[PDB]
Amino acid sequence: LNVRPSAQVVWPIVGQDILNGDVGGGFHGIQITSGLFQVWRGWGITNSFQLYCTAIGGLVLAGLFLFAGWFHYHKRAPKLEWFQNVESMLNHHLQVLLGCGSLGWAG
Amino acid sequence: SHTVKIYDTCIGCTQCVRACPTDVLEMVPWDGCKAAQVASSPRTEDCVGCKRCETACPTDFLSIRVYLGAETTRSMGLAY
Amino acid sequence: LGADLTPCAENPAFQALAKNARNTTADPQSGQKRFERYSQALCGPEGYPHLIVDGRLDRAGDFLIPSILFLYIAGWIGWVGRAYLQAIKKDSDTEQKEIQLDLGIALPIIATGFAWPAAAVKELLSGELTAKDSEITVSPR
Amino acid sequence: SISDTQVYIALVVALIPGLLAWRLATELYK
Amino acid sequence: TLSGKTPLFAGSTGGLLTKAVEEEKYAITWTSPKAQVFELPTGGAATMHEGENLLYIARKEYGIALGGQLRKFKITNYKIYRILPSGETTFIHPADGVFPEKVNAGREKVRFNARSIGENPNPSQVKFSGKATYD
Amino acid sequence: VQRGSKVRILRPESYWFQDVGTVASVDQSGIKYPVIVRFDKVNYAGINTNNFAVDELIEVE
Amino acid sequence: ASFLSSIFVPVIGWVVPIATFSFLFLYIERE
Amino acid sequence: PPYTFRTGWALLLLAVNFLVAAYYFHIIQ
Amino acid sequence: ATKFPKFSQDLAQDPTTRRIWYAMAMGNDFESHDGMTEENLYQKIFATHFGHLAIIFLWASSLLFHVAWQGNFEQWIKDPLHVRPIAHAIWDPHFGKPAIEAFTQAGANGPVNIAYSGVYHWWYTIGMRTNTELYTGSVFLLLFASLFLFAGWLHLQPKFRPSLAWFKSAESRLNHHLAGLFGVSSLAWAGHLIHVAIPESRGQHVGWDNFLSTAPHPAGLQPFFTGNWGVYAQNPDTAGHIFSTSQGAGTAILTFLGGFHPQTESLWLTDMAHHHLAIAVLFIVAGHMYRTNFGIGHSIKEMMNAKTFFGKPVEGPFNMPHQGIYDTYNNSLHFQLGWHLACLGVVTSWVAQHMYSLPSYAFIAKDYTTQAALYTHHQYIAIFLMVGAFAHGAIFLVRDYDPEQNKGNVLERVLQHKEAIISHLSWVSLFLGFHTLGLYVHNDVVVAFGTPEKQILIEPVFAQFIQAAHGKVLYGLDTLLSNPDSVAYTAYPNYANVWLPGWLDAINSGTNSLFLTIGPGDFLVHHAIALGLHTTTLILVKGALDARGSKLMPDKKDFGYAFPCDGPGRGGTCDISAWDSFYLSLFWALNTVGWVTFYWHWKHLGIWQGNVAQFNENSTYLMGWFRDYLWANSAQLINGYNPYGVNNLSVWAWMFLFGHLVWATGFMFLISWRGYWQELIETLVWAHERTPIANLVRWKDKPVALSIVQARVVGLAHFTVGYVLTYAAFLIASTAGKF
Ligand code: CLA
Ligand code: CLA
Ligand code: CLA
Ligand code: CLA
Ligand code: CLA
Ligand SMILES: CC1=C(/C=C/C(C)=C/C=C/C(C)=C/C=C/C=C(C)/C=C/C=C(C)/C=C/C2=C(C)CCCC2(C)C)C(C)(C)CCC1
Ligand SMILES: CC1=C(/C=C/C(C)=C/C=C/C(C)=C/C=C/C=C(C)/C=C/C=C(C)/C=C/C2=C(C)CCCC2(C)C)C(C)(C)CCC1
Ligand SMILES: CC1=C(/C=C/C(C)=C/C=C/C(C)=C\C=C\C=C(C)\C=C\C=C(C)\C=C\C2=C(C)CCCC2(C)C)C(C)(C)CCC1
Repeated sequence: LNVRPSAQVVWPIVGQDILNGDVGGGFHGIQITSGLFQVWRGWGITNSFQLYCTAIGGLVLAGLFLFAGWFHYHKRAPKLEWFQNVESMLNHHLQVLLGCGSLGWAG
Repeated sequence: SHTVKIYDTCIGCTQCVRACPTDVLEMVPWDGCKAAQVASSPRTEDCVGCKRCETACPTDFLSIRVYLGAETTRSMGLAY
Repeated sequence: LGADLTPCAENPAFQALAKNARNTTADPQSGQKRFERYSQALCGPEGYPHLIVDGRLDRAGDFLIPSILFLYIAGWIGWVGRAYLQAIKKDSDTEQKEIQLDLGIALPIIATGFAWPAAAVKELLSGELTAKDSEITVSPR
Repeated sequence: SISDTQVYIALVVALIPGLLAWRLATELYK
Repeated sequence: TLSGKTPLFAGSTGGLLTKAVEEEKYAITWTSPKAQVFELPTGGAATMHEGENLLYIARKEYGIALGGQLRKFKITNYKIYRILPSGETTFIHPADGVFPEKVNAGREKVRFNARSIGENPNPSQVKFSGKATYD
Repeated sequence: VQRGSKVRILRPESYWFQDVGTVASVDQSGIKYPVIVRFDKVNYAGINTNNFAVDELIEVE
Repeated sequence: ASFLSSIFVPVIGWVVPIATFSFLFLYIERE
Repeated sequence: PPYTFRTGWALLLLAVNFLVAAYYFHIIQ
Repeated sequence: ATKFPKFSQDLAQDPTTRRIWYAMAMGNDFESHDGMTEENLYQKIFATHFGHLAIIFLWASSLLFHVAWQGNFEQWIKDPLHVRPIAHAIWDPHFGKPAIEAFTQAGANGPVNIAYSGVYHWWYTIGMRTNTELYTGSVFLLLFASLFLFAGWLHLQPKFRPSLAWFKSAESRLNHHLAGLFGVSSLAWAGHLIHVAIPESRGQHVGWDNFLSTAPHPAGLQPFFTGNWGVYAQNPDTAGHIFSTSQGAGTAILTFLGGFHPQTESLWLTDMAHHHLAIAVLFIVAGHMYRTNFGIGHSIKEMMNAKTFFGKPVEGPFNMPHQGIYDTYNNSLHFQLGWHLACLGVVTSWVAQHMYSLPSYAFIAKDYTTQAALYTHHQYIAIFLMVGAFAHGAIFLVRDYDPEQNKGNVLERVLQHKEAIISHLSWVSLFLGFHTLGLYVHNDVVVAFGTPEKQILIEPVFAQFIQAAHGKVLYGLDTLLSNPDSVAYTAYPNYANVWLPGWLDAINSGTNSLFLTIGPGDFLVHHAIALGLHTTTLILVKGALDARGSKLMPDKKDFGYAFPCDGPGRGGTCDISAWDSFYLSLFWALNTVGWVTFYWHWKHLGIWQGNVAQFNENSTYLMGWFRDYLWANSAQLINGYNPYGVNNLSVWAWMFLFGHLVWATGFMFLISWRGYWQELIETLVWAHERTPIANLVRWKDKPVALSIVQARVVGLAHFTVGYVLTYAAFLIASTAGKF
């Protein structure tokens, strides 16, 4: 209720450190309005270590996504037949992406 | 109607005639260029003034020019 | 010079501002060091340094010295830029060398750009700086 | 202020350039 | 004089307005080898008949546009007619039966200037005269 | 002027007016603009060739 | 004399526009 | 040309410029 | 084939609504009319000019009549510093009782508009003291308008139509206009000031009844003929003088005091009398220069064509070939109109810059809204005249300019290096723009970061030197008139600086707008104004010098002044016509007058509130302008009406929003272009034809979207009207609200 969410600290240069305002919790930074703190509280994250793990996990997933894109273009590119399975895609995207994602998240 | 004048710099490429969306232009015999044909504008009453013919013309400066004049139903491109 | 200008070290408005001087950088004395430096400038009634740009030698630091330093760096950039353009024009694929820099050609030019004033005078007094008006494309009159 | 009479004179006097403005306008149209 | 059956699915709100009745109307005739789908000048997928097709059109540009599309169907026998409210049908494209991009003997130069465009007079020279600078 | 001769343009409405072009060919006939001149830089239409009369050219090379 | 405002302002507002637009309309459509 | 006329007039204007600057710098009063 | 327009068979045969629009746009372009000859062009133009003069005199009559009838002039005379001048009565049926109460002001019985034109001040200064005098002025001006209307009609009649030779008789008109229209008008006014205004200023009633009996001076014209002229400067009005009363009054008719009348804070009438007398003599002399019908006089054609400087051969005047310039000027009305718009535009700015700093009208310096209105008004007019000058200069080049007749002259040479002129204008614009915006943004960021001592504040030392050279001792420079030792100050030989005591008192008092103290805020904004002037010039000059052609369109002269484009070929040619430079320039002209009037207004608001500090400290960063000028001074304006009620600023509050609406409406015509609208109107035409009862009625003129050029005209108009009304509202409401 009292502390103001802030996750961007400015470097002290050409007087721009003024932007690091008193946001509460003995911390100086730009107050964030993206609602990330309310998201992470909803996720049940209670420490900085859990965020570090999640951040690293993300960088590994971003790496995997880069590889996938290189792999699925340069190395193993699906034929037009594959792409035009709209019934299979809808089945997998409704059941796994949305359905199992929502079941997983309910978990 | 608009006025479409052809100039002696024409090389008879036929690109203006092909470009024209209302068949204003046609190729006529000529001795002036190697192609032995020049653009003509017999049907300027049908000219809408789009200047597609000028965009088509490969000569520097242009060998065809459209001078936008008195606007009529045909020149304004009206279906009403 | 004029319009209630005093030395900043005499202006009460300046000293008032200096006592509450904000630290520009991480250095906690950066706020005080700023007003210590600006004390030698002329301050208006509100106690802000006013710069005098009339070529007064006792105010040479205000505009005259910055001017010389800018003209030397800007002239370097322009000369190096001009040099490279003239260098690539003697090659075949000149347009490709504009969007894709020939560092082999560019870096030596950049290095020798320190001596641009000598090169600019030499080229001005050789008729090699400009082209003839008759040999430059123009519009019909 | 000015009298009601003076206002009525001004209006009647203003018919003169009114008439001549009409005559000039018609002549300029030719 | 205009023979040919109206293509199937020729109906749309992009067709003839009151101009077609009051001022002028255009027709485009063509012989198709086979019944095939084509995009109408003003939207809608119409069907050509095998044989003579007649399509009424508001503007000559519709005819020339459709003509261009018929060329992509390997059809070059299309004829555009202007029709007046008195029922005076006039064959207007191709004017002399040969397409204008092809050279045909008998055609005279119209609006030809025996000079480069740079050699036109100044507007000051033809000031208060009837003639223009491109005459 | 002949094939390969560098020429400056004198046509005032030419994009390349007072610019140097290379003569690509000279049509040996009675046509008014026989000399085909190519240019390094393209005009606003993006073409780099144009026909000129011999009187519109000055051989520089 | 103030009463003249009650005559002139409506005339300049309605009578003059109607008369002017009526005439100009009939003039621009005259064949 | 050697540009004697235009340089002469440019110098005269630049002389006036310097004369007004001499008043500005209190060299002439 | 309809009759209208009578002057164009092309437009008359247009079956669309474009016929009506293009007729309006081309009605006054007499050169473009069908079967127009040069003689008929001049004769129609001359007759029309009588029509325009008449309109000006009917407008002038309206101001007098409405103030005489509905104003509070006689009440305002008695207390000019506290009474509000009334413009006219409000008769609006749409007003509620609260609005009627709100506009019942300045001791009026009904709702009235306060006048901000300064006519009361002007009329009071020049000796008018009664509504009867104002009335007599109005009825005279009706008859004077009437005389010009008749002259206009008469000079169209067969026998009285002047010949073309008569219109081309330049030297005779220059003699008559310099000596007569300027010189005698000036002398006649000097007469008015001496015979009427100055007596009235000294409490002496002088009118048509008694002006022949009452001598302007006790001496009574005897010293004038004997040459003892100094008698007319003896016994000036004292510093104690109370205007329109004998208390502290003098007998002098031609003084030379300098500075201001201390009560009225305006120029001495006896100075203004001697000015107009001196000016008159100089103009009468000047209008004896050109030969007419008596052998004596200069031939301007000979002067232009002269090639010999006392034996020594020269290229022409100042060794510059001016041959054919006389004919160029005399034969092209667009050359003249352009040239005369430039001169009038300069003089209009001149007036604006001088009327605020050197007020001539009693007590107008203290009517802050009127001063603000009058400066903004004339600076806006100046800006239009200046854009017109270049517009008609481009029209001359594209329609009238003969290269063969101007062979080798100054005009041909300017066109020969037009690329060099336009490229250097581009540089000055960019150079000013980058660094001025740079310094503002620098200042705006260092102030934002709580370090306003890091601002780049440049003293305008060269302008301050000029103020000091005019004897403003504030800066402590001690040069020319600020140095009592200087030959300038003393006038070493003659010692006839009799202007100087009064002048130095005026310039060294901080209670007037005579050479206002300037600082870093004044430096940055003068450099913004320079940027403005150079960039407007760049657009207009480029427009003028490329009017006949360019690389992109070499034959542009064949297409005329105004045309939409040359189509999307050659990369695209939108806004390529000379007209499209006029269109683009007016945005910059308006932007520039914006900066000029904002600056004028915010500096003066500080001076008027005795808070120059506000401008001096906040004008160096653009948040200061945004907050302390726009935001701060919008407060009262936007509360003109609210849920709680209305006040007298409700009309300005409504006009303020009206301006914002008309401006924004302009963006539609400027952003969305024709093809979108023509396709939309096609569906509306379809819908009308297909609607079962509506299709009963039919248009005579085919509905079409506005033309490409028309859209730029309509767009630019909405934009301009929006610009003017928005600022007029804000300028007046914000000043009248505070004062
Ligand atoms: C394009 C740029 C963009 C950016 C910069 C953002 C930024 C943000 N989004 Mg938004 N969002 C966007 C587009 C964008 N969004 C689009 C196109 C959608 C429609 C799908 C959303 C839907 C959305 C939701 C529902 C939520 C956000 C939230 C947020 C905020 C927190 C980020 C976070 O870590 O929460 C991560 C997000 C969650 C924990 C919620 C995810 C739940 C959704 C329903 C999952 C859907 C995934 C699915 C595969 C995609 C839809 C497919 C379907 C249409 C077939 C942040 C301000 C959150 C917020 O406002 O925090 C306070 C939030 O709850 N966004
Ligand atoms: C070598 C590069 C170079 C040089 C020597 C010049 C020189 C000039 N320019 Mg040009 N200009 C350039 C690049 C250059 N320009 C580029 C890239 C643009 C596109 C933005 C322009 C756009 C431009 C305009 C619109 C105008 C000028 C004008 C001028 C003249 C006046 C000075 C000025 O206004 O600076 C203007 C400077 C800029 C607009 C920014 C320049 C951008 C960078 C810093 C230059 C490029 C450096 C290059 C990348 C270095 C590579 C070198 C390496 C390969 C070795 C002067 C002849 C003016 C003129 O005509 O005066 C008569 C004028 O109005 N210039
Ligand atoms: C420029 C001058 C002008 C004048 C003098 C008026 C006057 C009036 N308008 Mg306004 N009005 C105008 C311009 C003008 N309008 C414009 C440009 C707009 C568009 C922005 C409007 C939009 C507007 C609206 C929306 C309304 C008014 C209304 C009114 C009336 C309100 C007074 C009332 O409450 O009594 C009551 C008065 C009456 C009920 C009417 C009295 C008799 C009428 C005026 C004429 C009788 C017939 C006449 C003899 C002959 C034919 C009419 C005409 C050819 C003269 C008043 C007559 C209100 C009104 O009452 O409308 C009728 C109303 O609702 N006006
Ligand atoms: C000083 C005298 C003066 C004279 C005698 C002329 C004369 C001429 N001008 Mg020039 N001109 C002038 C000053 C002058 N101008 C100025 C100051 C400018 C800068 C704006 C111009 C810019 C200019 C351009 C760009 C053009 C001309 C053109 C012309 C010619 C045709 C005008 C015409 O027919 O338009 C008819 C009249 C109109 C279209 C008037 C409508 C515009 C007004 C201002 C709308 C105002 C909006 C509205 C009424 C306000 C509403 C209020 C709100 C509260 C609701 C004519 C020879 C044209 C030409 O081709 O020259 C040969 C041309 O293209 N003039
Ligand atoms: C805020 C509005 C705005 C601004 C900033 C400009 C700016 C300019 N106009 Mg434009 N103009 C405008 C509105 C504006 N105009 C409008 C409404 C119209 C009516 C259509 C025009 C019509 C117009 C015409 C007809 C002409 C101009 C010209 C100019 C240039 C004048 C040169 C100069 O003095 O400045 C110097 C340059 C600037 C102030 C540009 C901004 C500099 C930026 C901020 C620096 C950016 C660097 C930064 C690191 C980049 C960050 C971005 C990031 C994504 C990398 C200048 C670039 C003229 C011109 O080109 O002359 C050479 C010209 O002839 N304007
Ligand atoms: C946040 C984040 C993250 C993380 C995440 C996570 C961690 C996730 C997970 C997830 C998960 C963890 C999920 C899962 C899920 C699961 C599911 C979905 C399941 C299902 C199941 C079922 C379906 C079942 C069935 C059955 C059987 C088997 C038998 C009996 C019967 C029944 C039917 C019951 C990352 C790092 C990436 C980074 C970024 C952010
Ligand atoms: C300060 C002073 C002084 C001086 C002053 C002076 C010397 C002034 C100047 C001024 C000036 C010097 C001005 C200017 C102006 C200008 C302008 C403003 C211009 C404009 C123009 C135009 C607009 C043009 C047009 C055209 C064109 C564009 C093209 C062709 C045609 C024509 C030509 C028409 C004295 C010593 C007395 C005293 C003290 C103070
Ligand atoms: C002293 C002073 C001042 C004044 C100044 C002035 C007034 C100046 C002038 C100046 C001037 C009046 C100049 C002009 C010039 C001209 C020209 C004509 C130029 C040209 C140039 C060039 C040609 C260059 C080139 C280059 C280079 C060198 C390098 C880079 C590249 C380039 C190529 C760009 C002031 C107050 C501000 C400040 C203080 C001191």
